[PDB]
Amino acid sequence: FPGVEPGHFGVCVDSLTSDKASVPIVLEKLLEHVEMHGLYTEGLYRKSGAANRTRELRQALQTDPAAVKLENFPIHAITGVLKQWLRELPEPLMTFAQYGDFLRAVELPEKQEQLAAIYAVLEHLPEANHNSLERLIFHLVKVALLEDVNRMSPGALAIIFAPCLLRCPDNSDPLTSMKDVLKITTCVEMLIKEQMRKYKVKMEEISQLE
Repeated sequence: FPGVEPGHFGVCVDSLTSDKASVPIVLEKLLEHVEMHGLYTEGLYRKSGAANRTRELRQALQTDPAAVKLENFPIHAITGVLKQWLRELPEPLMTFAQYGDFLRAVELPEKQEQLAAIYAVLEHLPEANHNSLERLIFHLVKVALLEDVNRMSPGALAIIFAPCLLRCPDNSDPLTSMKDVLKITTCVEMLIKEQMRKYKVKMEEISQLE
């Protein structure tokens, strides 16, 4: 594809990272804006923005995501494009190959070994995928902390983001997709909750003088 830039939507996450940017610019740009302006918004990532404005925003972020003044766009169109960015990745952020590994983790009998197994799978994620997921989960932790205001629990966020992060391969048995959605949602919920739990713990250390 000579002379044309690949854009930022629909391209592999690794091609959007480098030595100067461990996280894709569009991902950071979107998440940081929501953190700086939108964490108080009721139904954040739940409500949907206008289709046209969301489309316009994706268009603008395609050519050059840096120059995009996100303040000129509605908050639910920004959250819409974010989820759309995740869904348009050539491979889901938590990969096709490790999809079954995540299922097997949550199929374990007890919570502790479930958590440990989940984090064991995270360690094997490709570098770009781990960097992006890391940034995203931290963002969702920030959102969930303001659940009393934005009404977005870790469970709600999990339901929204799990299918964006984990997709069963097209060559899987569609008779088991029934339980799989519950399983991938549980996986993401446990991840957000444990990261938030550790957040709250270290936060009580942060908030002291000496």
